[PDB]
This record gives sequence, C-alpha cells and structure tokens, in this order.
Amino acid sequence: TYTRYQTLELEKEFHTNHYLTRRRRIEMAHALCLTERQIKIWFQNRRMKLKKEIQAIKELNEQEKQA
Ligand SMILES: [Cl-]
Ligand SMILES: [Cl-]
Repeated sequence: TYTRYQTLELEKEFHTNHYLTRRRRIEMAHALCLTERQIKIWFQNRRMKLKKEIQAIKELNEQEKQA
C-alpha cells in the first residue's frame, strides 16, 4: 500500500511531470522508500486515472452541448 506522505509526494511529483526518467524514478524510490517498481506502477495507474478523468469531461462537454 501507500502512506499519507508517499501519496502526497507522488501526487506532487505527478503534477510537475506525468512521465519520469529512470534517474528520477531512482531519486523518488530512495526519497519515498518505495521500490522502482512501486513507483513505476503508481505512475502508470495515476496516468490511467487521468486518461479516464479527461475522457469523462470530454464526453460530459459533448453531452451538455446538445439541444
Ligand atoms: Cl499513513
Ligand atoms: Cl515511472
């Protein structure tokens, strides 16, 4: 799972940049005390979450622009 601090810090980083470099993933890994894999998955899932939020709004705006 992910602690209150890990979540807050992962979100802070995510908003700065959705994609990380291998060097950055390492930095994050040591800082948040999560493995490279735990960071890699979190970022993939957080991108998946965003992709869905963007689509939901896109289709809400298409819906609300009728009649
Ligand atoms: Cl906690
Ligand atoms: Cl990553």
